[PDB]
Amino acid sequence: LGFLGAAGSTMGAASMTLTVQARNLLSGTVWGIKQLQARVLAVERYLRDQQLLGIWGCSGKLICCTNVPWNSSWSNRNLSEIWDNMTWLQWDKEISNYTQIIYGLLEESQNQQEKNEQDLLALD
Amino acid sequence: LGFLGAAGSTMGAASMTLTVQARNLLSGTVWGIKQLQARVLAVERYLRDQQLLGIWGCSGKLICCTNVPWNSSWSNRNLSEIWDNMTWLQWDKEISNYTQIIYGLLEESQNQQEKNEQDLLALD
Amino acid sequence: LGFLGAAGSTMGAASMTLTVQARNLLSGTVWGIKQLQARVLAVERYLRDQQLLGIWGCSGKLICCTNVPWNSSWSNRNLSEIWDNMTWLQWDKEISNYTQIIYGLLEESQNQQEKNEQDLLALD
Amino acid sequence: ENLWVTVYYGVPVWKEAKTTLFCASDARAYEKEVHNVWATHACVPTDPSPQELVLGNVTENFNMWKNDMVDQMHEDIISLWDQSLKPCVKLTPLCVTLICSNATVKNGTVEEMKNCSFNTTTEIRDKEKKEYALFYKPDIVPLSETNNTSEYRLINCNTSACTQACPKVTFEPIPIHYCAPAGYAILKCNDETFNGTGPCSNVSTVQCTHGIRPVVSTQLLLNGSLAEKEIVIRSENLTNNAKIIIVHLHTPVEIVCTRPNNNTRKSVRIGPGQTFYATGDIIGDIKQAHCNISEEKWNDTLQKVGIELQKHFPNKTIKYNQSAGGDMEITTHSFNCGGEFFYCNTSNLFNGTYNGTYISTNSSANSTSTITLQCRIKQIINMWQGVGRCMYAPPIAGNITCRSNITGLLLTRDGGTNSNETETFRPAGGDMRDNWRSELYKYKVVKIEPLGVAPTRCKRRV
Amino acid sequence: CNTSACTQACPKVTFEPIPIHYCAPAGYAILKCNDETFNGTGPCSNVSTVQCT
Ligand SMILES: *[C@@H]1O[C@H](CO)[C@@H](O[C@@H]2O[C@H](CO)[C@@H](O[C@@H]3O[C@H](CO)[C@@H](O)[C@H](O[C@H]4O[C@H](CO)[C@@H](O)[C@H](O)[C@@H]4O)[C@@H]3O)[C@H](O)[C@H]2NC(C)=O)[C@H](O)[C@H]1NC(C)=O
Ligand SMILES: *[C@@H]1O[C@H](CO)[C@@H](O[C@@H]2O[C@H](CO)[C@@H](O[C@@H]3O[C@H](CO)[C@@H](O)[C@H](O)[C@@H]3O)[C@H](O)[C@H]2NC(C)=O)[C@H](O)[C@H]1NC(C)=O
Repeated sequence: LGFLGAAGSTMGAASMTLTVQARNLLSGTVWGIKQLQARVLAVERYLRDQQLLGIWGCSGKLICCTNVPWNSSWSNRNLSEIWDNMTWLQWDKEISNYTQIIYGLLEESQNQQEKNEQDLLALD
Repeated sequence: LGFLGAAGSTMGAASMTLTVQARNLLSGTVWGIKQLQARVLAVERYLRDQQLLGIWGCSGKLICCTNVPWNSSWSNRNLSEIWDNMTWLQWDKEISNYTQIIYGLLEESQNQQEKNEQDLLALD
Repeated sequence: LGFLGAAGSTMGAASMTLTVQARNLLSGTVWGIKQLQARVLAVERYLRDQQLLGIWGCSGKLICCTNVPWNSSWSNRNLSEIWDNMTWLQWDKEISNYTQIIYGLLEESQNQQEKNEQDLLALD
Repeated sequence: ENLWVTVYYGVPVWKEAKTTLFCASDARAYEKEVHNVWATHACVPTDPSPQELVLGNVTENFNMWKNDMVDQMHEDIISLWDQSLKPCVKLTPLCVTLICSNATVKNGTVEEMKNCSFNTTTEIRDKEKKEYALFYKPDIVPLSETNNTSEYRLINCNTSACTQACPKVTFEPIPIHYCAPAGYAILKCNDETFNGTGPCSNVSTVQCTHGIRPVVSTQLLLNGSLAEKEIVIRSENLTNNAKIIIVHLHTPVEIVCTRPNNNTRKSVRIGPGQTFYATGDIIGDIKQAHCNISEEKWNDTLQKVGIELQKHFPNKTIKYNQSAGGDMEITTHSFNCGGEFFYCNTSNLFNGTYNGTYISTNSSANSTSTITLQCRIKQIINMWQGVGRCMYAPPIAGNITCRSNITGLLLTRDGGTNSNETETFRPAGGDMRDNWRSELYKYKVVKIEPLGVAPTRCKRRV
Repeated sequence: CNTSACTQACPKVTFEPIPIHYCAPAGYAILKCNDETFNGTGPCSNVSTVQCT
């Protein structure tokens, strides 16, 4: 399936082969400052996602359950309609509006959960 | 509290909102080579902390207990005087002298602890 | 032992002090675009190993057991002959041919293993 | 029985590979100004740190003629010289004719120079004035196809317009330290008997190479490093006689060169906001520039080279001859004596033969006696290609002396003769890589490959 | 012509003093002495932080 063969196929199909896309953030050697600009832009853009996914406690690579529940008003759908027939490529378009509150919740939930790993370790 | 609103407040207050400061190592688009230099410097400086904190086993984001004890000669204080009234900003100045031995201990302790994860898994 | 003093010594000796080599990916301040090119090249090269070792589930720093068994045809050796007398520096030369299948196995095994962390957590 | 694959990172493993390398220089040079010089102006300050660390046991191979580091140094030096010649005046009005007095002497045996006269622009574009300036003879070419004695021109204005070197920036050989970037390393062949190829017995690692002096000479190697043991001969090949053969001495030979003439600078204005410098007058009497070398020391040195060179020409003689003639920029030992580009006839040095037995420094008529060489001086210097070539070296007042050490030779060999032992060696040179290759024979760059694989008795916990 | 050759300023480019904002890069910060009685040295009493002057 390579770089984007999983696109269009169902979300169940695209749930696998994520590693093929994660491995594809290298390219190029340089003439002029334009290509060097491209290299630095790519590195910064990758680290943006890397250091942002990590803040949610998802250091376990690239599929990561979180404690936050799903507010059904966002989709108003059953798990079959979300997953069995739809594709990721349009699902991103459908979910595109609500992202800020979701990211804030994922930030704060792990921000407050992290201290409890100290609290349930200091008894000894 | 944003970038530095927690500064000056007590270390207990500043223990929270660490995620707000970790999320603030991204900026800029370029004219000339000076701004490009700034971008590369920022990326290298961030990765230095990222890849140095990791060697101490602290891949669990940004609060991380370890096994090395407090040599009381470093501060000569009770946990209340360190924490309940003092602020991080002056605490860094007070602790600024002793850092090399602390970093060496934090390196060697995890260097020798990591093999025991093999040793207590090779029995099977 | 520093940067490369462990070279030539046995693999058992070189198994320790890995942290000394991991800490040695910083250098330089710049005249001209050549040295800036060197900096960007170094950063990209480091991240290539960092984000490739991560795909194998080895976020536990830098020694990481995997579930893939060793096909004895690759070496045809006992654990004593591999480890007690040989050195890493020649072992890399000896193993240099077979790397593609090893990396593919190490990728696919963790790609299929990660979902079971959801499956053995969805019962609740 | 059961063994599972484990991945190690931070491994001590490497490959020899290509990369760009930093400058580096000691801290004392940074007291000086901008553009004076590149060792400060275009190169990073660096204490030679971290210090040298010897490796306890390494299996290693080397080759110094295929090393890319010397080619990188060549590229750096040429492209940096091109940058350094940018901010200075490019002359150009001096392509006007020179009417030069037709002096004649009864073979004075001291080069007279030619005193010339020409027109130059005053402080207005439109009004002109006559000027005069003494020029060294080799840089001045007759103009007419007929037998005219009156008119002349500069040797340039047929290839390109030369650029005056600004006197604010010097030419001294400040040492350069070459440092590899992060992720790479330099492995130093610490063996004392290494001869330029094959395996080394003893290796070390150093972050920054120490003390490379960019000093340029054609035949003799000046102010270089000294070998730890016998006077090793080095060559890429000896079936291919055309391969230049590099000799690296154990002990030095002192050489002192000087220009007794007391020249005086002149200031000639050339258009708005720039000046052309030339020799205005010679104070005192006229005399001859030269180089002096200790006599018995050179004799002993050239016999000591023979006892080592003997082995690869086993049954034959070690006999020496002058260079094979040709262009004066090729045949002569050319170097800079602190501002003046000397060109020395070396024929006094290389004349003799050896018969296999070492001989003492006695008897001696007087140990203070010295062999002397005769050298000319230029100002229009054509040395490298693609750098914008010709550069006009400005004059320097007073007198000069540049006492230095000879620490190597560059030689060339003729073909076989009559199945006879008198095949002879000649000085030669001109490919600058040979100069820098004599100092980089120790080092080699590597790339660290810190990720590796091996099995052990440890499944994953999952 | 006694010093150097002067260069005409092209009339297409002006000389008006358009304001400039100085912004520190990532990892850095600017602290603004918000005190109204500051006299060019010593300690400030009230401080703020701003990304761009
Ligand atoms: C190199 O050659 C140049 C010319 O090719 C020569 O420069 C000329 O030198 C003369 C002599 O100094 C200059 O003329 C002098 O100008 C002064 C001005 O105050 C006059 O007083 C002098 O008059 C006396 O000398 C004349 C003979 O030179 C007599 O004819 C006269 O009656 C007086 O006795 C004299 O005119 C002249 O200006 C320069 N020319 C230029 C272009 O500079 C220089 O001297 C030569 N140098 C060497 C080392 O050979
Ligand atoms: C200009 O010419 C004068 C005289 O012709 C030069 O003077 C000579 O300079 C050398 C420099 O090495 C002097 O060397 C001496 O060396 C001994 C050690 O052998 C030392 O003890 C002395 O203190 C001295 O430095 C030499 O004595 C001196 N005089 C003579 C007659 O040779 C001068 O060097 C020339 N200037 C330039 C810039 O070249």
